[PDB]
This record gives sequence, structure tokens and C-alpha cells, in this order.
Amino acid sequence: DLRNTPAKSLDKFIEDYLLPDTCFRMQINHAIDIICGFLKERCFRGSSYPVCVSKVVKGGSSGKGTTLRGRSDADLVVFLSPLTTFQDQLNRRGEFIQEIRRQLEACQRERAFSVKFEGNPRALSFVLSSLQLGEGVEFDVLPAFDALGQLTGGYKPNPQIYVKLIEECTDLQKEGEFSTCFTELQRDFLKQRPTKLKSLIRLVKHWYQNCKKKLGKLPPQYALELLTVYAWERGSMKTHFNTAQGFRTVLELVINYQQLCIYWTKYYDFKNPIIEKYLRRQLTKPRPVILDPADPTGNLGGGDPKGWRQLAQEAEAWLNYPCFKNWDGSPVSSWILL
RNA sequence: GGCUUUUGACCUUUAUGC
RNA sequence: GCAUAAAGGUCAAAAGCC
Ligand SMILES: Nc1ncnc2c1ncn2[C@H]1C[C@H](O)[C@@H](COP(=O)(O)OP(=O)(O)OP(=O)(O)O)O1
Ligand SMILES: [Mg+2]
Ligand SMILES: [Mg+2]
Repeated sequence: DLRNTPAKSLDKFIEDYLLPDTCFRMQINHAIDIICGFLKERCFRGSSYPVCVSKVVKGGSSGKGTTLRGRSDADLVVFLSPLTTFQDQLNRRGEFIQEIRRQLEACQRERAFSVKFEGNPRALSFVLSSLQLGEGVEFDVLPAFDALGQLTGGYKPNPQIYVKLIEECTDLQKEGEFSTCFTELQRDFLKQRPTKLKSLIRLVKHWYQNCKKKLGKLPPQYALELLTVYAWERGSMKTHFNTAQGFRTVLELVINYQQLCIYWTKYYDFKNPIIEKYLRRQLTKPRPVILDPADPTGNLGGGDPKGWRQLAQEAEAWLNYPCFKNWDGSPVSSWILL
């Protein structure tokens, strides 16, 4: 029980309940190998029109290394050559959702594996079960347009790519509805972080699931991850820190949701006039404001004022729980941010 | 400090797709 | 070169146990 776990033993809680088991990371690497192989080697050979898979991006928990044991998805982004514009991705993702299912079910007719389902939807979702899986791994398969292309790190994406995105997102009314194209940037924001930050994120995520079971409608889990990176960057910066403090710090950010204005300039900045103007309007929006580091149009925590109202009421309640109290019963401190 | 596990960086391969 | 999985090597971060 996270609620009754002493603050001192939070790292032990993460170690044997949250950190991936070797069995788990073996279960996942295999399940991915099956589908990556499937997508590349059979799914689109039989071409009424040449469909080429340029990439299959491992994203979400798996890509970042923020997986909860036995509870994390496998999120695979499929970059297709026929998808050439963002609107192409919007207009044609559904065709490809339906085709991939059709191929998977054909591969289920052959006894290669089993699969359980489940423009309009964003992803194909299913539980894959092979011989060496059985209990099955859950999947989200995301067809997407390669807006970034192949790229060497240590360099920002071309700002023109973001000019296109912003113009396209506002010509239409779907801001942040193309975050998928920038999954590699979403990933590399967390993937290279110090180890214990990912651990802390795992802890925050499990706490979040325990609120989802209780409250139902809630802000995206990604928002809470970004809050944790924010809490870490502003209140610590050490590879070695106090988990109970960081956990309390994130909870208080959630409480301070009516004041949050958070953004990073890792993949975009204000040098380009069109981006500069858009970003500045974004920081103006009602609180909280949590910009996706990979997508300036992606405002997390922008959807539900009620969702944060409830999440803050649970976080407030949690501050009295044994996990924020030391041996002597004194409260754990929270970091003072920047 | 010892043992182990998790998460990464870089380097070299193998299969596969582009 | 990029992407997935695997194999070898070099380095590192943290955690569990002692
Ligand atoms: N940018 C976003 N905006 C709104 N919702 C999002 C966004 N990104 C993800 N989600 C939601 C939709 C999905 O149904 C749900 C699952 O995301 P997911 O890919 O599984 O992230 P994750 O892998 O890091 O968390 P998990 O621990 O569940 O695996 O989160
Ligand atoms: Mg996932
Ligand atoms: Mg998912």
C-alpha cells in the first residue's frame, strides 16, 4: 500500500512493485519484436499501392523507460510513406487502422499469434498473446506522418516543421492532435534523464492510477510526468535526491494548478517570429498551462478545469498520509522551486 | 565497500523495414 | 544513416539486499 508506506521506504516500494522485472522487460522486448516484424515483413506486402514503413517508433512508457511492471502498454508509432501531410494523417489514419487489424486477424487465422480487440480513432488497440507471452501485452499502434524524418540529435528540428504544424493546427481546430509525429522528441526528453527521476515518475504514475480508479475523469498522465520533470529541474538537479520530498513537491504543484505555467525550449524556441507569436499566446492561456516539449500546440492540462479540481482535492488529502511523514512524525519537506 | 537488479551513453556486429 | 529486436564490448546513474 502506497498510502501506508513510510516515507523512508518509498524507494523500496518502487524497487519491488514498480521497477521492471527481467521477466517483464523480456516479455515486452519480445512482444514488440513480434509486431515490429509483422508491420515490416507482412502487413503491407501485397500492394494495391506501395505502402512503405520508414520507421516504427517505440514510444510511451516503453520508449522513455518509465514503465510500471505488469501495467504498462507497448506504444508503437508506425511511420508510413503514403502519409505525406498532417491532414493526410488525419484523413487516412483510419484506413490504416482497419488494414492493420485485417492483417493481424489473418495472422491470427494462421496460428502465428492471438490478438484481442479492442480519421475517427487515433489508434488500434489490442492485447497480443504469443506462445512465450500467454498473459498478453497490450498495444497501441499509431500510424503517423514522418514530419521530422531521420535526424541526428544535438540539434533542434527545423522550425519550419513547427510553422507548418501551427498553421495546419489552426487552419483546422485540432491543436496537439498530431503529437504522435514527434514521439522521438517526447521520448528523448525523458530517456536520457538520471535514473532516479524516472523512478520518481513511476511513483507519481502509480499514484495517478490510484486516482483514476477513484475519480474516473482526470488530466493526462503525461501532464503529471512533465510536472515531475519540472519539480525535479526547479527544486533539485541532483542524480541523488529524496523521493518523499519530490513526491510531495509534485503533489503541491497539482495543488497549485491555478498558477502553473510550464514550458521547455528544448525542441522549439522564440527565434522564429511565427513560433514566437504562437508560443506567447500559449503562455497567456488560462491556468494550468503545460506545453508538450515536442509539440508547442500540445497544451496538457488545458482540457478539464474539473479534472484538476478533483486531482488537487485528492493530492491535498494525501499530504496527511504516512508516506509524507518521517519516523518522528514530522512532515517531509518539499523542494522550493527555482 | 560487496552482491544483484533497473535505467542510460558510446562502440562493434546479426536479422528486418525504409 | 534511421528505426525494432538480439549478441559482444567500454563507461556511467540509481535502487534493493548485505
Ligand atoms: N498528448 C496527449 N494528450 C491527451 N492525452 C494523451 C496524450 N498522450 C497520451 N495521452 C493519453 C491517451 C492514451 O489513451 C493514454 C495512454 O498513453 P500512453 O501511450 O500509454 O503513455 P505511457 O506509456 O507513458 O503511460 P503508461 O504507463 O500507461 O504506459 O494517455
Ligand atoms: Mg504505454
Ligand atoms: Mg496507451
